[PDB]
Amino acid sequence: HVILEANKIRKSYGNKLNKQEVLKGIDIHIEKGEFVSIMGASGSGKTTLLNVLSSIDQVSHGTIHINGNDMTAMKEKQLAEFRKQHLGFIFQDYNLLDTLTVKENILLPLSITKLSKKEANRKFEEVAKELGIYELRDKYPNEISGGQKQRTSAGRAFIHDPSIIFADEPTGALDSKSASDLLNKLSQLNQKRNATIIMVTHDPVAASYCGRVIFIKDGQMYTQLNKGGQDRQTFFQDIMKTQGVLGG
Amino acid sequence: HVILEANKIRKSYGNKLNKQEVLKGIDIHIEKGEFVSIMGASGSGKTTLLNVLSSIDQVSHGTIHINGNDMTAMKEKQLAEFRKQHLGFIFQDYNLLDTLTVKENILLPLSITKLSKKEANRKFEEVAKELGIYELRDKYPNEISGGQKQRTSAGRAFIHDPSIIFADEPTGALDSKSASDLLNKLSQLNQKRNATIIMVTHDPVAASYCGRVIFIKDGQMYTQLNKGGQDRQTFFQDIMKTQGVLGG
Amino acid sequence: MIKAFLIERRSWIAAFLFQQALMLFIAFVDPSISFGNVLYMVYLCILFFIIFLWFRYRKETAFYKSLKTWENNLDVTAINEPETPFEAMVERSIAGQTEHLKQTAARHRLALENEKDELMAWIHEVKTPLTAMHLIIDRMEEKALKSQLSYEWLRIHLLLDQQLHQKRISFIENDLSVEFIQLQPLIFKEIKDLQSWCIQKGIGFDIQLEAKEVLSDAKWLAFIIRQLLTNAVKYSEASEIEIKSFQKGEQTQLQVKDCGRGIDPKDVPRIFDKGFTSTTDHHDQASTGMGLYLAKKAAAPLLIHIDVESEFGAGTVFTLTFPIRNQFEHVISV
Amino acid sequence: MIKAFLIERRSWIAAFLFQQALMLFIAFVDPSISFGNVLYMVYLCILFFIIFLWFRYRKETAFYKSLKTWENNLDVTAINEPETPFEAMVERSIAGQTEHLKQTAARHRLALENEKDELMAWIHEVKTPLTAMHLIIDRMEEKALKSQLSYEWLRIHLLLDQQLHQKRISFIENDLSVEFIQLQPLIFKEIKDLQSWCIQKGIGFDIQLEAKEVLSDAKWLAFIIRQLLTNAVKYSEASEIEIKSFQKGEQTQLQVKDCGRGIDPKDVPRIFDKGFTSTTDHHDQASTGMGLYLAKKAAAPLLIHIDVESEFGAGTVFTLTFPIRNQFEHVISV
Amino acid sequence: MNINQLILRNLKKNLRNYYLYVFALIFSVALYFAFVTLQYDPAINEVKASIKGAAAIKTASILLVAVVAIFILYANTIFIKRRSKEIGLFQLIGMTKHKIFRILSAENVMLYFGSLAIGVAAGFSISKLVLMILFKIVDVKADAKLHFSEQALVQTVIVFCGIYLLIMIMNYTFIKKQSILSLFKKVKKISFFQMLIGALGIVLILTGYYVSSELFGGKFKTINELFVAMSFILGSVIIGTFLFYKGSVTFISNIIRKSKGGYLNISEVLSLSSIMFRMKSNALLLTIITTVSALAIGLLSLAYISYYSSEKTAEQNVAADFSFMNEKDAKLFENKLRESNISFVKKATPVLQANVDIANIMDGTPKEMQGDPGNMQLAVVSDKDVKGVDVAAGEAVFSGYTDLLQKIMVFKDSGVIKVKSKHETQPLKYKGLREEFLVSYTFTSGGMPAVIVDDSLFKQLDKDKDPRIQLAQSTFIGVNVKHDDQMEKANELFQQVNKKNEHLSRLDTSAAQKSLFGMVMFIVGFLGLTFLITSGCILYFKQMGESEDEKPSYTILRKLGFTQGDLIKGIRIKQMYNFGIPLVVGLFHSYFAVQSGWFLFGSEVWAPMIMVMVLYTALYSIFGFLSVLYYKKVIKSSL
Ligand SMILES: CCCCCCCC/C=C\CCCCCCCC(=O)O[C@H](COC(=O)CCCCCCCCCCCCCCC)COP(=O)(O)OCCN
Ligand SMILES: Nc1ncnc2c1ncn2[C@@H]1O[C@H](COP(=O)(O)OP(=O)(O)OP(O)(O)=S)[C@@H](O)[C@H]1O
Ligand SMILES: Nc1ncnc2c1ncn2[C@@H]1O[C@H](COP(=O)(O)OP(=O)(O)OP(O)(O)=S)[C@@H](O)[C@H]1O
Repeated sequence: HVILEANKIRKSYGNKLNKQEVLKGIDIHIEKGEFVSIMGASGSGKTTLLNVLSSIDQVSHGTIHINGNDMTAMKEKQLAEFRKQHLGFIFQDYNLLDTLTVKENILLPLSITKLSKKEANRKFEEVAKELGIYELRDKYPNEISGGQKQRTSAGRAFIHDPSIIFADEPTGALDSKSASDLLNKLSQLNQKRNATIIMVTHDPVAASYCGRVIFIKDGQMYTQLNKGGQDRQTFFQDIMKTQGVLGG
Repeated sequence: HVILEANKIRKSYGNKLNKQEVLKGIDIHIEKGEFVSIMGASGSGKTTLLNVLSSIDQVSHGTIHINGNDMTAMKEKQLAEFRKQHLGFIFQDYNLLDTLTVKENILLPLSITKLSKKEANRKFEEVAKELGIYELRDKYPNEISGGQKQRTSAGRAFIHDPSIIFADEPTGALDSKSASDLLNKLSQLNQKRNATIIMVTHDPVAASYCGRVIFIKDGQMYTQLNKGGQDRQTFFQDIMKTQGVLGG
Repeated sequence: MIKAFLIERRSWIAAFLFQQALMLFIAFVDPSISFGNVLYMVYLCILFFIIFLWFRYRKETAFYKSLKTWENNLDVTAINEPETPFEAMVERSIAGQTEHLKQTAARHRLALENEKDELMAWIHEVKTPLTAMHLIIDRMEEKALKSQLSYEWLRIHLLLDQQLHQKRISFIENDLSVEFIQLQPLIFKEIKDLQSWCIQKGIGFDIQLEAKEVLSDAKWLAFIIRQLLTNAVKYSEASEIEIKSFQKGEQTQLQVKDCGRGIDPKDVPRIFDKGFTSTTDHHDQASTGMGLYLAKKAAAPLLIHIDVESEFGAGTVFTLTFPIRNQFEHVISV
Repeated sequence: MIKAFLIERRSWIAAFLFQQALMLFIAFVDPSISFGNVLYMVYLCILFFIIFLWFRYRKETAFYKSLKTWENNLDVTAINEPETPFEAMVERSIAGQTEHLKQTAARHRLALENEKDELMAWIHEVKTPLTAMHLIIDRMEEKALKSQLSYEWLRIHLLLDQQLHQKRISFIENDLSVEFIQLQPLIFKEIKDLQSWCIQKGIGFDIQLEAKEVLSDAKWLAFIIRQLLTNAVKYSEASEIEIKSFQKGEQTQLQVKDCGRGIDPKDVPRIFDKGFTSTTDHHDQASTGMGLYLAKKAAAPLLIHIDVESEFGAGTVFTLTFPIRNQFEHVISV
Repeated sequence: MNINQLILRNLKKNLRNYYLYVFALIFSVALYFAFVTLQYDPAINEVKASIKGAAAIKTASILLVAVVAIFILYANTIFIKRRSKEIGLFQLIGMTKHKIFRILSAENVMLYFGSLAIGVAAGFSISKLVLMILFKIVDVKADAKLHFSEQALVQTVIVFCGIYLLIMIMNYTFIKKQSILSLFKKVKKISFFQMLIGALGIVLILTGYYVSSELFGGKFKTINELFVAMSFILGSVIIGTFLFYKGSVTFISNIIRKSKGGYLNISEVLSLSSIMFRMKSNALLLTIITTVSALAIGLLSLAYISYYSSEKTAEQNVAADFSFMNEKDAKLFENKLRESNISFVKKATPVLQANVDIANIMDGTPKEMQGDPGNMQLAVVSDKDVKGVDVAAGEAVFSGYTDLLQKIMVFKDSGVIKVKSKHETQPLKYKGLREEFLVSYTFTSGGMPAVIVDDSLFKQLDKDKDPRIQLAQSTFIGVNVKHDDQMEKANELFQQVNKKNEHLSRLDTSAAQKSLFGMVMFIVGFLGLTFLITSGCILYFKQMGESEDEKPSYTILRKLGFTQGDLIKGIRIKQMYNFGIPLVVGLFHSYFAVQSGWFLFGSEVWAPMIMVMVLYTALYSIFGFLSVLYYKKVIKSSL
């Protein structure tokens, strides 16, 4: 059961004298309930790929099919309304509005639907107690630590149970303990409620929590690893071994 | 001949209620003419250390002695001239002026020091031919590519003859070939004029061009590796062996 | 830009100035109205009119300038966002024509794909009965008739295989595969495939290979060697072909020799040209000259160069200079 | 559309009103200028401005409406000639886009036509070697092997002829020829062509032609008859195939009958479907099954009706109705 | 390169972003030049008023300078706010602040002096329309002419060169406060103290309004407690306004927001979460704006009332059409009028100054004395002269209203007018009312209403001849006129008579009041319009800066997917709630300030207040619309 499907997508920046090509013929096949990671260096088109896969940017060529709907024909407003309802986003950086509390920040996407009052106050607590922020419900974002804001952002992204969740280096601003805690909670949330997460990283430690790793280099995918029955340590060692060949 | 000498520096962001420490008792000894790098996953406090060491931000505790002169006992003006004479900076994003051509954009720092035109012209020509962007002088920065922009930004920092170069991750916006070429040219410029280039990276293949590597974990250095007679292929493998341990 | 706006909105300017002209004229013939006190009104009106025109010009001459920029140069998305209805009922037509062009291009692509699929099906349908015919006629009891039929069948098979390679040159890039291959089995298989021609021409085979292991794709290298052998057989009559493989330093090479008529030095580099043929001999009119070109093109992605040393009256020598072992490792890193 | 015009030009009307207000105010304040004459001037200018607005709408709101009409239509001549530079830019942009689309379509059509020509050529030098092989092989003395080889060669030649006629059916319209055709020589030649199939399968033939003169195209009529007989022979085993031609009414009708297995009535109407292969036997899957479709399609321009009367377990009756001779006058006239 | 070339390129590239700045400078310069060129204009001396006319313009200019200085200082933020990464990069390269200051101040000078040059030309063009308006207001039929008045040019140049020093001072601090870290890149729970301040502000405002409304009802009829009440009202109103714009908006905002359990939508997020936290940071500006606007409107209304109340007070001040103090001068005037062929009906009406008792008629308060309760210099007239008001024995009719006396002194419904003579008494009763004063203000001082008694009663009164307070001229010598046919020539001959101008006239004094109060109203209206436009433009400038720190907030949520049409719908409500609170507060302040205008000097007008309350709303709506357009433009270019 494929959820996302791309066929030979391309993308370029600039014009005339500074027209550079970033993506060159990429094929992607993500399934339902999978937790996939694309790993590459800092010059590879990871953010560009995540932008064009979620309809934030526009491809020069190719075709993208999310959940059976062709997204190369919607103009702008259909794409925005599709993003508003069916997708979730987590970013490495500022996600929370400074003038709202935690509750009013992670109850924002539910305002489109008008899901009563108790039908929203129950779904808020059900996801808040799963991340340990239920005692931080009436605190402004300038009164909480670094990892608590990221957990709050993840709770906001998971509340309306979208089809695909796009994460761009979620643990790029946390120390070791906070990063490990957030990654473990993300994995548990994935396993409990079946959700497809596509994450782009440049850290093998954060990529060892996944189930399939795709190695990108200059807009071309050429390696795939599958976890299988191995635990986290063996998968981490295998990822380290694979990363050593593409760099030497 | 030690040129930089930190001693038990500390730093903590936040005020009163919410305060979090970043640097925790770091001792650093750096020699002159040494191409030093610092490796660590994002969030370990690297750019904070580079801000502290470059005398851009103030410390909570500790003293830094660069070339004998004390750093924690000077005023804003004294720091200003000391930084103007003895420091150079390279960052990830090129900081260029679009209204100026490449030549007059590099020559901006050298046009305020009351110097004859011929000497500045000779210095610019020497630097440009060393880097290889000589033919792109009269082309405005919106008619060239990213690698050429980054090479111009790097060459701006090598024209007023500084003593220490403080470089952030300079190849974080370039592809593989451009990154390799820029790193090779930096290592070549280090060998002619003894500039103590200090680079902060999180990239295993970027720090294999150096002479010593220092590992940071959460605000405290862990290990050190020396180059010796390895040929950048054994040194890279050694870097990967320690990176794996520090990671998982 | 200024002239276009001024000439387009000329009726409005004329209408605006007509009232002031009328006031100035009327002030003469009216004793109760003074000229000096109405010239002040005229001045105060003309100042505001000039300011209003300057304000309107910048706002109005933007969408059409964007369209003029979009005309032919580049930046197909140089159009701006319309605000007035007249600028919307133009973008409507522009978008309609663009979408029609895009769907026509999609239709052309689908037609090309359908043609490729149909011609692949035809290739399968015309490759089935060559094999059926060969299997049926692999029962014959006479000598000369069997030799003639086998020669004709081998010629047709070679032509169809060359055509198939000519068509598969498009996807040869994706079909490159590296595995350990022994030269002796493939050479013996090629000799078996070319038994009838060598039997008729009395052409022997010599296999003296110092190195029997090569680093290249099996199918494409087999095509190259088969084409070289067929060219040598055509160019050499009643002569034995020497096949030797030796290690030229770090590059493995395979050498083929013959005692044929050879190639004139004036056309030695031109044998590998597309569709090239030799005008020296009358019987060369039946050769399309496609095996050499296809083999050389297929050897390029494998980092293999074909060396030719042919002399008139001596023969034709072909060398396949296989690359160094260390060069087939960049497909995973770069 | 008048509402759009008013909402498009509100600024100039506002400017005119402000000019009138300024005139009135300055006339009111100054004591040397009467306040009675200025009111009359204002009223006259308002009325004349209304008339001028009417004329301006009439002269302005044409090009955009014509463009809106043109974009949703099957013709291109619904656009008016340019009258101002602002419309000239839009016209030039539309012309450029249409020219780009036309040139792109023309180049792709030309490239596809050249590819089809290369395909048809390749068909020719695939079919020629079969003829050469037959010419070489028509010297055997044995019976069974010769009969099997003849059967195979006839099958392959019929497939190649079907491919050639499928390619030619695009230009069959311009290649139609009207001439007298003698049924008996054509049927004799067709029977002699399939002599090997009848010998191998033990299938008899009957020659009884009440009508001997027909008017059609010889090549395509012979093609249709040939594949009708071929299908009858292939789909029958040792059955008597009868050919009957009778003159009924004013139209000449020719019928082909075989006593084979036949076609099940469920799939009898589907025999004319393109690429139709019967599912009751696996041996029939390899058959192309296109010759019947080609015959039916090529019979339409010649006003020939290829009817079917097939009963399962009895056989299939193929009726060829030659059109009236007086009907060919329209073809001759055009 | 050369630094001057860099400055020139910066100017030529950034000139497209500085149009509001240039427009504001041009507008200010033009207004100041146009207003000041009247002071030195020789034609202004034709305004014959009590005050000179070139002396009030000086103080008005002193106020105008302060009005425009803050406008320009608030406009300079448009120029200075954008350049932050520029200074960061210049400090990264190595330049000190002493060179960045000069680099960024070498083009502000060029823009400022270009605007100064242009605004003088545009201020000279409209220098005649202003003079014509002023002449029309005070009704002068002279001719206006164009004039340059180079002294005004010199004064304007000096004033704006003085303001540029403040501009440089404010540039320096902003340049100083930036660092090298600017190249890359508060809100809290409400305590209990604010919960108290918010209620205190509303309480103070309401108490001030209630106390002020009782003043117009008739209470506090004594000078002593009037000033205490006035001072208390002013203090309470101002303190309540400050506490309203500090914690009384966050109070109600938090109360409303807490009703929703923490489940808002995009409109509420964009409106309430900003109004709660950003309005309190501007509390000393909104207070000044509202208070000054209310004061200006009230003063203008008072001036207009006094301007249209001139003919009545001219008629009251001089009882007759013409007044005299000598019999010979009046006879000479009559002799001059003999050839004028205008029938003079001069009547030296004899009125006896008989003191009466009106202490009991007063219905005020015992602390209200106004001197002797019943020993005023009141006068009584007979029935033969005023035959219309026929009065029987023991009755009287007062002839006069005297609004100032009416608001202080209250007459009893059935009071008795007892003539407190030397020995006899003549109690009288009140039947009718009149407003005609029988003598001019020279003889009646504060204004004694004429008393009409029975003819025989007046015969008894003037045969008594009480030796007490009595007019020096018992028979007032005031010449009257026939129907209004040739009054202008009569006044011309009157002026020809007394070269010393020792007498009075009706139409002569009917012009001094107009010529003074019209100029006062002109000055007040000019300053009020200037301030009214300036305050709204300042609010617009402030709003133009909240969308640039919110640019990241508009960039995000759009990746989440919200569409620009959903992001501007909340801005349309934010601007309503932003521009409508000061409007309502100022409107109520103006309404309560203008009620004191006709509490004392008249009864009611209602005519100009409504007309002035429409321009206020129109300007506020225009600036709100402009702010909405700017935020739409900012939002559009986020993603
Ligand atoms: C940007 C700031 C520029 C403001 C400069 C505007 C010029 C000075 C401004 C305001 C003056 C306010 C006048 C006070 C209220 C006027 C009411 C009044 O006085 O009552 C009567 C009416 O007064 C007038 O006639 C004056 C009529 C216009 C007065 C207001 C003019 C508004 C000017 C603002 C817009 C025009 C721009 C002027 C400067 C370019 C006086 O009696 P009369 O009608 O003259 O005699 C009748 C016999 N035919
Ligand atoms: N100005 C700041 N205020 C508050 N926290 C900060 C600030 N700068 C950094 N931090 C925090 O300090 C921690 C370490 O961040 P950095 O100092 O940037 O280390 P770093 O990630 O190695 O540097 P870069 O930018 O990725 S090369 C993180 O938890 C940040 O959130
Ligand atoms: N707006 C842009 N204009 C021009 N070039 C761009 C732009 N955005 C990205 N690029 C180029 O695209 C390259 C790769 O894209 P990136 O988005 O930077 O990939 P990335 O760096 O791996 O993503 P992150 O942010 O590190 S997770 C960069 O090195 C730039 O040279």
